[PDB]
This record gives sequence, C-alpha cells and structure tokens, in this order.
Amino acid sequence: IEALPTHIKAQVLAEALPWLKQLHGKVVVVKYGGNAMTDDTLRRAFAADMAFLRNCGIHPVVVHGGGPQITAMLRRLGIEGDFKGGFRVTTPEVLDVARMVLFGQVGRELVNLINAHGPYAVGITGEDAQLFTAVRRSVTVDGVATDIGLVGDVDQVNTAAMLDLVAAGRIPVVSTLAPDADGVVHNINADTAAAAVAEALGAEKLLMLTDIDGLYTRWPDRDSLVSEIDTGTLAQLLPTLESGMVPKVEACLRAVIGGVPSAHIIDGRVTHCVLVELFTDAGTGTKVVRG
Amino acid sequence: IEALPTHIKAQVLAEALPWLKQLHGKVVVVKYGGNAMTDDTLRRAFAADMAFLRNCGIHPVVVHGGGPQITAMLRRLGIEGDFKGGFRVTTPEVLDVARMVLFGQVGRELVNLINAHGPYAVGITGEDAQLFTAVRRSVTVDGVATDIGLVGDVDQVNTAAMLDLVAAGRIPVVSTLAPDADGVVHNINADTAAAAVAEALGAEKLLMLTDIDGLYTRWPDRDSLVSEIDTGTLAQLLPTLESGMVPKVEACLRAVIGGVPSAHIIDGRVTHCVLVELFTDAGTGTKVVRG
Amino acid sequence: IEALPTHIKAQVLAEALPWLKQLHGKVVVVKYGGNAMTDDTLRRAFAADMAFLRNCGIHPVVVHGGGPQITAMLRRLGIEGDFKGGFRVTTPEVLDVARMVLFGQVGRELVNLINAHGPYAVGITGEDAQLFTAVRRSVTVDGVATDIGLVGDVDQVNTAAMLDLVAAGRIPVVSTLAPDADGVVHNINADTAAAAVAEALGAEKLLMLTDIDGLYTRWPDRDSLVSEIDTGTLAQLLPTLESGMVPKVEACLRAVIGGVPSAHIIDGRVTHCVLVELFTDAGTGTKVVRG
Amino acid sequence: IEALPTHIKAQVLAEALPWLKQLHGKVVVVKYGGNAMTDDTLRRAFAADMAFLRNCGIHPVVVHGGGPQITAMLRRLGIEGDFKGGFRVTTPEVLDVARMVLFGQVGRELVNLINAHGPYAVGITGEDAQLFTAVRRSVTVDGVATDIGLVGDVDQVNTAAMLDLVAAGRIPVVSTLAPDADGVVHNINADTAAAAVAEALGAEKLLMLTDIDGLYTRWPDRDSLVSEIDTGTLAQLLPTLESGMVPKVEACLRAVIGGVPSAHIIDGRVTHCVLVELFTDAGTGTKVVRG
Amino acid sequence: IEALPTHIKAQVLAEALPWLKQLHGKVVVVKYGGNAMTDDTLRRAFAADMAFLRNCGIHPVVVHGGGPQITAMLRRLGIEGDFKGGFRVTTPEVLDVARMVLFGQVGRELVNLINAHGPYAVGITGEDAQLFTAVRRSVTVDGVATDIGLVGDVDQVNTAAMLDLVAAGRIPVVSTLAPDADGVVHNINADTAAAAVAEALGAEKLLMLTDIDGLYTRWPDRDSLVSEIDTGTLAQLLPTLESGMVPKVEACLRAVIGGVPSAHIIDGRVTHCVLVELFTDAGTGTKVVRG
Amino acid sequence: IEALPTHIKAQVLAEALPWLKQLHGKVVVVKYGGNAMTDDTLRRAFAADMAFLRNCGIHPVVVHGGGPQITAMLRRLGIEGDFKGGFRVTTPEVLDVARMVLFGQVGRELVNLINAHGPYAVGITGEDAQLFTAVRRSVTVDGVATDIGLVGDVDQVNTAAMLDLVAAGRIPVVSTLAPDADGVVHNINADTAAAAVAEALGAEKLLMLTDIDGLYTRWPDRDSLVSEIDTGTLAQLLPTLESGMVPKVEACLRAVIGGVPSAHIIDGRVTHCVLVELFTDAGTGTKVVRG
Ligand SMILES: COC(=O)c1ccc(O)c(I)c1
Ligand SMILES: COC(=O)c1ccc(O)c(I)c1
Ligand SMILES: COC(=O)c1ccc(O)c(I)c1
Repeated sequence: IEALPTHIKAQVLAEALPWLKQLHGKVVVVKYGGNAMTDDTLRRAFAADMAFLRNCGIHPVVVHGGGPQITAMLRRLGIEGDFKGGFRVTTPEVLDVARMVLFGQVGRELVNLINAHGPYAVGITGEDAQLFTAVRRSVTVDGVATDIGLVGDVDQVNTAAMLDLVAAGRIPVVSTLAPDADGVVHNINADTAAAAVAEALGAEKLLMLTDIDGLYTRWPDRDSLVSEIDTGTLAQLLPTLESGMVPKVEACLRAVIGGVPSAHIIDGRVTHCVLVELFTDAGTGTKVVRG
Repeated sequence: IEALPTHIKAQVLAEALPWLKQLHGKVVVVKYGGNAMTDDTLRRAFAADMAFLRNCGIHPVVVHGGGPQITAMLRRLGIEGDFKGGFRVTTPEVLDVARMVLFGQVGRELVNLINAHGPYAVGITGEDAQLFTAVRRSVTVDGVATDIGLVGDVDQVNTAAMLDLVAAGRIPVVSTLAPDADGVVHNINADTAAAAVAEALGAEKLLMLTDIDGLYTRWPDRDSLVSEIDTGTLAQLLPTLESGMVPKVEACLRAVIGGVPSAHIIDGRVTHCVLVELFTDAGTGTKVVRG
Repeated sequence: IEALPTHIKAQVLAEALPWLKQLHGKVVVVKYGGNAMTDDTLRRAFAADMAFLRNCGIHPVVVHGGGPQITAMLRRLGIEGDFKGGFRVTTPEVLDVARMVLFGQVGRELVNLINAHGPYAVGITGEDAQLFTAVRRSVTVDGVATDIGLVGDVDQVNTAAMLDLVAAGRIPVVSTLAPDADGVVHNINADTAAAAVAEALGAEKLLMLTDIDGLYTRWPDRDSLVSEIDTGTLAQLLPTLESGMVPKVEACLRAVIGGVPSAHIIDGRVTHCVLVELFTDAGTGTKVVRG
Repeated sequence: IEALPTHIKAQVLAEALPWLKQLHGKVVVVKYGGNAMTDDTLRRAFAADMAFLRNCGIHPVVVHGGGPQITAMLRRLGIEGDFKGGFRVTTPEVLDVARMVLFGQVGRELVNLINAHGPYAVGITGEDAQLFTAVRRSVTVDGVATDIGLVGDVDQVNTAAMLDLVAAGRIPVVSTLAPDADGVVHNINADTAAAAVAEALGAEKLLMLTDIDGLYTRWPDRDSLVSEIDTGTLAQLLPTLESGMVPKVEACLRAVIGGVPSAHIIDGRVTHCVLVELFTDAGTGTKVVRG
Repeated sequence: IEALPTHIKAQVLAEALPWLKQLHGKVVVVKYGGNAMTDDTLRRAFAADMAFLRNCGIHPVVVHGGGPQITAMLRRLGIEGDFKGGFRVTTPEVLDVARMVLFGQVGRELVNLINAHGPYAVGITGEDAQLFTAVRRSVTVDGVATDIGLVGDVDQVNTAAMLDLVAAGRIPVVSTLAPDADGVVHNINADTAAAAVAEALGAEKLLMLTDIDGLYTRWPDRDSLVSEIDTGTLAQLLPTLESGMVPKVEACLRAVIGGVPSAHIIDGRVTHCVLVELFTDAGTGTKVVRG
Repeated sequence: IEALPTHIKAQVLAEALPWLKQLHGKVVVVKYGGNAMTDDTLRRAFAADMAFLRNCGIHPVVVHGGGPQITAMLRRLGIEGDFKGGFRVTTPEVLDVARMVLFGQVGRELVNLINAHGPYAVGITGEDAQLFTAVRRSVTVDGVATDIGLVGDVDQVNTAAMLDLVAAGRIPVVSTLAPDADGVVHNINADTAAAAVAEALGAEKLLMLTDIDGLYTRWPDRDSLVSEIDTGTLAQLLPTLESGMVPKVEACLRAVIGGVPSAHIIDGRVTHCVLVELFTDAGTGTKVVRG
C-alpha cells in the first residue's frame, strides 16, 4: 500500500491532469449494474468514486438497474410470472414491484453509500417533476413483435431541470421508471435509459459498467478483445454478440451517434473501475466513438 | 353543481382573498394520512388542492405516513413481527420494508396524482442530500421505557436546501425515513416529523389531516367539540385523549410552541378539506395557537 | 351568506383550479370604465379583485378611462368646448385638464383602493420613463376625416420596462396619455390603449369592463346574445353595432388578431365581474378568439 | 460662448472631478420650487441638470412643491378658502385639488422636461406602492396649536423600494401627498418632505432650491451673508429669520442632524444652479453641516 | 483660475451633457503615447482624466506604448541591436527587455497615477488569462518583406473577459505583448493594438494621443489642417503622410472600418486633451468616420 | 512509467479523495521560490500542478519572490549597492529594478507556464486595483534597528476583490510590491507576504516551497527532522534556526496563529511537491498547526 516510492505516487496523480481538464464542468453519465452493485467493497468504491468526480467539479449522473432483485421480490411475494419469449410480461402488479424495488431499495443503498461523503445524491424517477417520460415498447418476440406489458423507452427528458440539479451540486441517482403521456408508469431498460439521459444532457462520456473485461469481436478468442471502436463497425458487428451484452452495446451506439463524444464499456469487477477509465490510460474497457 | 346562482359563486371566491394574502409566499406543511389517502376521490382532490396552493404562490410541503400499507407488506412477505407493548419492533428487515413501502409505493401515488396538474412534486426522504437526520427513539413501554428498534424523531433539518426546493416551484412529498449521525436509517412517526419540518421551515400553518371532525374535550359529548384552543390548555388536556389522536396533538403543540402560527386538526373525510380550512371560515377542524 | 352548505363552498373554489393554472404567471390586462368605476361598492370589489389576482401570482395591468369626469371639470372651469361631429376638439387647454383629471384624480382613487390590500398599485402614463408613445389621430368626421386635436393611438410600448414592473410585484394603473415623438402629450382612447398594451405585453386575456351583459348581434332581441365569437364574424358584424360599444369591440379584434388568446366583454355592473369571468364558467360576458 | 480659450474650458471641467468622485453612486435629493419652476429657460436647465447627474452615475431624487398653482386652481374653481392664521384649511375638497395640481400638472411638466434627454423620470406620490406615509399635522396658530385640515409630515419611507427605483436608473419626481395609516391622503410641505426623503435614503446632499442668494444672518446687511454654517448655530438663529425661509431652514437642520452630510440652500434664479453648487467651488448657496 | 465669472463656469459644464449621454455606459479606448507620457504634469492630468471617465460611468481602456524607454534599457544593458531597414530585429533577448520595460516600468507608472484617485487600474498583457493573442508579423523592408523577429499584430481578443473587467469597474492599462498560438510572446505595435482592442470591444471612440495638432493633408501648410475626414479619402491620402504618423492613421482606418463610430487623432501636448476632445466642441484633434 | 500494475494506479488516485473534499472550494496559498523556480522541469510541473488544483475546484493563489534575479539585473545595470548588515538598501533606483524584474520577468514566466493549460493566471501587485498596501519596515541591524529603504510588510489586503478573482476562476500570480498610504511602492518579502495573503483570504493551507526536506530541530542530525509541529513549540525553537529558513518559519507561525489551519514547509526539489503534500500522506514537508 505504501511500500510504493512517492516519486511515482506523484507521477500517477499528475497524469490525471488531462482528463481533469477534459471533464471539468461536464456531465458524465454512469450506468451502474452487474457485480459493481452486488459486492460491498466494489459498491463503496463506486460511491466514493462518484464523490470523487463531484469534488473535482465533474457532474456525475448515475443510472442503475436491478433485474435480479426485482425477480427475487416477485418470488418472495408469490407473484407468478408470465413469459413471452424470454421476457416477463410486466403487469400492473409487476410494475409496482419493480418500482418499489428499484426506487425504494436499490436506489436507496446507492444514495446512502454516496451520502457518507457528503450531501450529494438524490434519487429520482421520471415521475418526479416530470423529469422524463416513457413510451410503451413492444419487443420482437421472434420475427413478430408483441406486447410484454408496461415497458418502454425514454420518451422526453427535461434537460433543463436536470442540469439545474447537477449545477446545484447534486448527484442524481436515477431509477428507470417513467410516466407515459397519460400518466401511466412504465419500467425502462436501464442501459437504454442511460444512453437517453446522456444524449439529452450533452454528457461528455457515457460509462457502461458491465461484468466483462471488454468487447470481444470473436468471443472467446483472448486477443479478439478491442480497446476502441467506431459506431459503423460496431453496428455491422452488433448481430454477432452475446445475449446479455447486446443492450449495453446499442446503448453505446445510440448515445455516440446521438452526439456523446464517447461511450465506454468497462469492467465493474475492477475495484474503482470508473477512476481507472476516466483518469488513467490503463483502461480495461472499450471506447466507442462516431465513425 | 350549477343550479347555484352566480352572484354568490362570486362571493365565495371573493371571501378567500384574506387567506390568499395571509398565505402568499409562505410555507404550509400538510400531514396527509388517514382515509384522505385511502379513497380515490378524496386522494385526487387532495392532489388537486396541492396543485391549487402552488398556482396561488403558496408553498406546500406534504408529509405522509403509511402504517397499514407497511403491515400489509410484512404479512405478504411472511415477516413475523415482534411486539413490545403495542409497538412492533423495527428490525433491519422491517425498516427496509417500511422504507420501500413508504418511498416506493405510497409516496409514488401522491407524486403521480399531483403531477397530473404539472411538474410539481418530487419525493424525498431524509436520506436525499442529507435533508434531515433522525435520532433513535425509545418509547415508554408502561412506566419503563424500552427499545423498539430503528425508530426515531427528526434530529436536524437542512432548512436551506428545503426552502431552495419550494422556491424553485416544487412540492416536496416527504417519506419519514432518515439517517442518524452514523448513516443508519430509521423510520420516523409522520405526525411528529410533520411538526418538525413545519418548525424548521417557518411554516405559516401546519395542517394535520385526521379521520375525525375535530378535537372533542369530552369524547363523545357531541358539543364538547371545540374549534380553537391554546397550547397551555391543550397541554393540560393531552393525558385525557383517545389513543390514536394523541400523536396528532403533541405534534400540534410541539409545532405551535415551536413558533408556527397555527396547527390545524382537520377532517380528511371531507372532500377538499384543505381548501375549506385554508380559504373559508366554515372550517370543520380545530385551530391550535400559542398561549 | 353562510346559510350555504360548506361541501359546496369547497366545490366552487376547487373549480377555479384550471383557470389558476391557465393564468399563473401571465399578464391580464383589464380595461376599467363604465359603472364599475362609478359605484363605491363595485369599485372596492374591483380593487380587491386586482389584489386577488396578485396574491395568486397573476399579473394584472389596469387601464382606465374617464370621459364623464373630464367633461365635468371642463364645465367647472368654464372651458367652452368646440365640437366637430360629436367629438370635442382637444386643445392644449383641454389636454392639460384631461391629463390632470385622469392621472391626478381618477387613477388616484383606483391606486388608493388597491393599496388598502397592499403595496401594489403604481400609476403611470406614457410619459413616465417613456413607457409608451402616442401618434396623432384624425377621425373620420362623416366621409372626410379631420383633425380633432391632441388625440392619438398608442404608438410604441416599452414592453421591457413594463414586464419588469409587474414581475417586481406591482399592478400598473394606466392613464392613457402619451408623448408623441416630439414630446407633445396626447390623450388616447382607453379602450384602444388597453388593446395596445395587451398585445405589446403578450397578455393572456384582455378584459373589457362594459355596462352591458354582453354582445347582442340583433339588439335588442333578448336571445341574440352570444357568449363566444371569432374575429372574422365579429369583423363582418362590426358596422351593425350600437354607437358606444363599437370602441370596445375593435379593441377586442385588434387585440385578438394581435395574438392575445382571448378578449372578453364583461358586465361591470355585476359585483366581482372579473373574478366571475376568470375563475368561473358562469361568465356573463362574451369571449373573442381568432378565426 | 466660444470666445473662451479652450485651455481653460478644459480646466473648469477637470475641477469637477473631486465632486464626481464624492457623488458617484450616491443619492442627491433636490427640492425644486420657487422661480426655478416658473421660468421656462431655468426649468429646462434644471431638467438637463437632472439628466446630467444621471449620465454621471449620480442618483437624483426630485421633490417639488406648488403653492401658487394650487391656489390658482382653487380660485379658478370658485372654491372659497377658510383661513386660520395665515394657513388655508385643507378640506377634502382642497386636498383633491392640491393632489390633482401637484401630481397631474406640476409633476407632469418636470417629468416631460427630464424625459426629453431620456427615459428617466417617473412621477410618484406616497400613495404609489405605499412608498411613504403621512401623519396629520397641527400647526401652532399663535401660542395655541390648532387643526388646519389634511396636512401632515412624512411618517415612514419605504427606503427599500425607493433605492430599487434609482438603482434601476430612474429619477423619481415626487409629489408630496401621502396616505396616513387609515388610507386618508394628506398634503405634505415639500421642504419638510424633501428633508425626510433625504434622511431615509442616506442621501449625500440635500439641495434646497430657493429664491435667495443664500442665508443672511442680519437681513439685509449685504455682508451678513454666510457660505457655510453648523446645525447648532443655525438652530439658535432660526427664530430670527424671514417668514418664507424658515421652512427651507428647519428642513436643512432636520436632514443634517438626521445624518445627511450636507444640506445646501442655493439660488434657483441662477441658471444651472445645481451644476454650480455640485461641481464647482463658486457656489452661490450656503452649506449646512452638523456641529 | 477663478477670475472667471461663474455664470459661464456653469455653461461649459452644461455643454458636456450631450457627450456624457453619448458616452454613458460605453467603451472608450485611449492609446497613450508621445509626450503625454513624458511630462509629469500632462501625465497626472491624463490619469485624472481616466478617473473622470470612470466616475461618469464611461468605460476607458488605456493602451500604451514605449519605444524610447525600451531602447534606453537595451543600451543600459549593452545589448547591441540588429537593424533591417529602420527596424530593430526583436530577438528573444530584446523581447524580454521590451516586456519588462512595458509591463514592469511604463504600465506601472500609469497604474499608480490612476490609482491615486481610486482602486481602478489593473495592468495586463495578452498573456494574462489569454486575453489576446498575437500572430507574427513580417514587415516589407523595401519592396521585399522580411522577418524582424518576435513582433506581430493582435490575433484574437477575449471580448468576453475584457468587458467583464470594465463592467466590474476597472480601467485596464494594456501593455502590447501577446502569446502566439504556441505560447511564444511577441511585441505588438501599440497603435495597431489599440485599434484591435477598440474593434473587438465595440468601443464608442478610439482616441489616439499623438504629438501633433492634427492631420495636415499638405504638411506643412498651416491651413491644410483638417478637423474631420472619412475612411475612403484618408485611405487615398495615406501614402502621402509623414513617417511617424502613418501608424496612428492606419490604426484609425482599421478601427473605423471595423465598426468603431469614430477614431480621433488628438494633441497629447494639450493638458487634459481627452477631456477637451470628449466633452467639448473645441477639439484640437481630427475625427475619422466611415465613408 | 507503465510497468506499474493498474490495480494500484487506481488505489493512489482513490486515496486523494479525502484531501479533495478537504480542499474543494477553498483557498490554498502557495509561496513559490527556491529551486522550484530555477529548473525548467520542476517549473513546468509546478505550473501543471496549479492547473490541477484549478480543474478540481480548488482556488490556488501563487506568491513568488526573486532575490537572485534582482541582484543579477542590478549588476547587469551597474547599480552599485549599499549594504547595512547583510541587507541591501533599497533605493528608488533599486525598487524600480526589483519591480520590473519581479513583475515583468519572473511573474511573466509563471503566468505563461500556467496558461499553457488554460486561461487561468493573471499577474498582479498590490498596485493593481489597490489589492494590498505596504507599510515601511525597518530591520534590526544588530541590536539597533535601522532603515534599509523602501521595504515593508503587507499592510492591508482587499480580501473582497481578491476572492472575487479566484471565484471568477483565475489563479493570481502575485509579485510582492505594494503602495504605502501615500502611493509610494515598497518591496515586500515574499514569505511574509504569502502568510499575509493566506490569513486575509481565509486560506485552508499555506504551502511554503523551500529548498529543504523539512525542518530539522537539531540540524544536521538526520533524525532530528520532524513532520508536524505546533506554533508554541516552533516559536520557542525559532531563535535556533539557520539563517535562510527563519523567514519561511515566522511566515508559518504568523499565518497559523492568524487562523490558517495549517502551514507546510515542503521540498521544492521534489518534482510535483505540491501534489504530494496535498493529496498524499507521503509528504516530505513539515506541517504547522496552532497550539
Ligand atoms: C427537479 O427536481 C429537483 O429539483 C429535486 C428532486 C429531488 C430532490 O431530492 C431534490 I434536493 C431536488
Ligand atoms: C419603469 O417604471 C417604473 O419602474 C416605476 C414607475 C412608477 C412607480 O411608482 C414605480 I415604484 C416604478
Ligand atoms: C480577466 O482578467 C481579470 O479578471 C483581471 C486581471 C488582472 C487584475 O489585476 C484583475 I483585479 C483582474
């Protein structure tokens, strides 16, 4: 820990200066999911890292999901699911559970972890002050698209009140639930949502915390791994990717095409992954830029 | 509805003018519980009334409880309670349920009901931006006081960020959960809490929505009912009151002694009770002032 | 007064909520003339109504005339008039009298009536801080137009300083006198002027207080009366109207065509007419919209 | 006009610099009466001088009277006066005439004269936005004091809204009429009033435009004239002064004792007297300081 | 000094009022060189004149040169010059001397002279907060252009931070040294620079303090002197001017064509020349306007 | 450089978080002298470190000296010194040289080094906008105190305009020259000055860049070195210190007693010493706190 000469303790800090300039006064949207939210030691480091950005004058906006904890509460409550394709149909009953688990349990832990370093985080959904709206989403079941309930994409973002909040010195911890135009609340996929917030707010970077080292073009060839890719190439390769990392990837493309400078798929198993990806050239992840 | 001559439609409005002057630019804390939150028609009217205040330039702050809905989720989850006196011991397991039911279910309905009239409500607990803190509370079991878990009173209120919020045009819908000084979240009794917010913010009025016509000194003598009372008399009469209305009453006294001009115990069974109590001399409730 | 059940006292208030939302933060120009300014009881109610709007966060701007009081001072002073058509020629002598009666008598009563409810009203003419200018107006005598002295229409409005004033929480009570480009003060017809202010300021509504129930297309067929009309129809019907209500009508059309959402011709004999027309669907008057 | 070498045109300007520093950003109250308001050439110069101060960043506040023009309108109207001592009893009838002559005639000329140089002046009385209040004043008739109607001294000044106005770049032209606490408007002596405004606003200087060269201790010994005097000496000499200059003098003492640095009694017959007194050491007037 | 009747002391002041209106709230760039900076009495008057403008609410920006004092320090240091044409080649050694003489000696005197009247002046070069940049300049030696070292014209001006400074009440005293795009500091000709600042800031007037009465078209015919000229005529006459006044003239044309209303070539031997040129019609100088 | 595992690249950054919280939004005064200003590689790192603080939202204020460069210019100019004790008498001739070397050479390098990372630094002396004043200082020659010319201590600091500057996002690079009350400029010892600025501005930390590892109580016993000390002990030990480090030490005590939390004597030979001392527990220097 300290058997490390100082002369180079100084050097690692001093090589963060370019990215401190790059990110000073800018929005950085961080999608936070996977194991980064399961292990206590990683969780506290993630929190402390949000504190870090905010004591450098960067404006983080956290967007979290919560698949597994939702399904655990549904079984605990004995709510039998219905499944079309692999998707659970989101009934009014399911929606209310998703809402109370995402907003009243998962988001609360992150808010309390970040607020140990200061009065920074505040939790919100699209319902609070109409910050964002949803629009119902059908999924393609297998050729035919069909309805799987009250799920949707982010429809509109109140960019104004959002950047009021972070300029006021606050870290928004977002739960991806939103009203539609008639007031009916839908659950939104947190990867998609994070790309939609990042684009609305003119974020400098989208950070996608995933449980993989990075994007392998030829999974699992160890050296197929890639550290940077354009949108156009990533687009043509999208249909050849593993099931779970497809949402993290179209989020990246919809954001970078949407004008975000770069989207990053990083390893949420590395402790302090965001500090590594933002202020260090030794990034585990993969960068996505337009092209 | 309209078989009412207009010449007096005009008169009822014009007699709201004194209380519009009294309340323009001021904080009004409304504790919202009882049946006012059970019946849909009353609920929508309560929401529309919060919208009303806010389109007159009054600054409402809603504080809600949720006893019955909490205990319903505990039984649904099969969490066996422990009971000292009549109090349920609030385990870490119970606390997390209280939190997710108060913040992720009950507060969400009120936020969505108010936001049908505009981007006004935002939900918060004392955890968000450290708005308020708690301090653990023992209750007197029966002579001896003893511990009944993670319950406490409101400890400190960030008056500053709170009045920033309402001046920004927002209606805070508060869930009474708060960190203590070491970050551990307690459940706070929503009547107490509402008196503590009202005092911190320099509210003009505390409104206590209860399921009774008003305070009867000699329950149930029909004419023992009283429309106004001082603190000192109400204090001496406190030990002679029904079990459930004692918390609504010491909240009133701790607020009015605390410098709030008046606390009001009103009938949440009357539709639009807050509009009646605030802009009309035909108030069902009972007013509490210092003396 | 109070033999009116409360359950419906509550209902009349709660049905003002849509127009409180419609009018919150907006300009409402009220032309104030006729009997509304002759009877003390109506006058005090008009004042209290301006106070009302301002304690709901609406921004009233009052524009008053004063034909009869001017001619009374001219006779009291023994100033013999000259008359072309039915118009009095406005000499420098007449102008100074009009000015001192409109600004130093009539406007002063309204300012003092409104200021019994608070420091709200301030009187002004177009001369103060160059708020508006005039341009001399000839009238068509009977085929030929000819000069009838220092009378004119509103030329330019300093929209900026005007909306500074009402955002500063003030109710402007305007006397319709204005400099021309060379500094010479003209009298302006207060109906015209009110339409010109309303258009300049982006008012939500123009309210024209008149001494009639509303606009009768076939005066005096009792049922020719109409509650709403477009500009285009009202235009084609303008040449068929009574002598005194023509100015109230072209003011309405020049304002609504000018982009004001609606102009209203209301009964200033009804006590609290503006409260009835603004927050109630039982409006005596007639609404004018574009078409 | 120009047969004046420039080398000294430069010198007179450059010797205004100390008083530009002294007066930059400060309030200067100017009481404006006497011949300064009767002759057109002097009047225009007075106006242009107010424009001058305001284009140097000084904050002038003009306070005018109007004895003779009031009595002319009373005779024109055939209102017979009643006289106790030499004072006219101010009936409700007289008050309304005073008000309409001061505010609707006299103040209007000054506003239009100043506004030829820019949108600067705005007229006001104590009735507008409750800027100042009056309190009824009895005068000592001759030993015994008695009532002479609705006349009073300035009671309270809304210092706040007043300095809002001049910081907003406006020159207030004040008519000395004010409500009392029950809303009844009194006429206030414009010398007194000017001392009361100056003290309330923390004026740097009070300027009293009078029709005399200055204060002669032994009128009419030509060399009894004095250019500067303390309060205490001026106090002891007050009972030995001419009838008309006593009000100009107790105004001076009540202001300078009230904390205004200096009061000045200047010759309103000199063209541009205020420019001479403020930016030149060749002042005709007499300075009053505390002592 | 005072044997000058006051009645006309008043008149000279009152004839400054139009130019006080013209210049209130505007930028006036004054290039300050020649004898105006050599004689102590003229220097103090120049300073006091900058103080003057700033206590009238004008925003002066001073730009100074310093040819002779630079060459004196080079000889004092024994730095042998190299000369192409009549130009000294500006070596890194020469540049550092120019910088320390212009910024650390010449500008310091002016700052301390102006700050005797108040905390107004602040010295700056283009290096401070990157206020302006330079671009290297070759001069035409005699037909062929060639390099004469680190000299350049003003490249870009941070108009924003510049007008922040003067609105903050400060008088910038500029030394004409600026970084290029790679950070290398060049010396800039102070006449050119002053025209470049004036254009960037939207100055009302450029004042060029020169050691001549004005521009003589046929030097030295006494009556060839001219008080006003357009750009187009001045352009065609530029190749027929004396060696030293050519830079003062193309500065004038590049500024007035650049949109500055007028450039003025004035006599810095006249004491208080800027006060004479700005607030008096007896200007020694010559005005340049577009045409 | 990169043969350093990342897992601990992450760790060194994450251990800066406490001092980022401690220093966010605070003033840090850095005295910059010694070798830190002689070697190019150290100089650029010092600059980049000031950039660092400013892209974390810390407010650095640099105070530099320049003994050796002054004496070099005096010899280059052939100015013979006069010496009382070991002190050079500071003649008007010497002062002007000190001023032009400190402000026009030394401060210019630091400004240009910092401005390679952004428009941040601005140079100033106490002469600019009267930011600080001096008061002449005699030194005790050897028992008797005597005059050694225009040298003094910092007299008063305009705290207001100073913190305006850094909140405006600027890094002040201060040259220690200041006017006295009569406008005469003195040279101030840059260690003293830095303690005086730090106290005036409520700095969080004073950083004293020195050419020693730290304070040795028993120089040169290698282990007499100390990492933290109180004021009271340091006071009693002051008379037993080496000649050159006495000024760095009484600056520390006058600042910490003056209410600065801590003063630090650090090794300006270590590259990036300020980054090490501020964001790392491996500090070479010695901390001074009150006691
Ligand atoms: C626009 O929304 C807000 O301002 C907001 C929402 C939730 C909060 O906890 C807080 I503090 C502010
Ligand atoms: C732009 O005009 C004004 O601001 C104004 C005019 C009259 C007043 O009585 C007041 I207070 C403000
Ligand atoms: C943009 O530059 C400045 O704000 C500035 C520069 C130098 C100063 O002495 C001062 I005070 C402000």
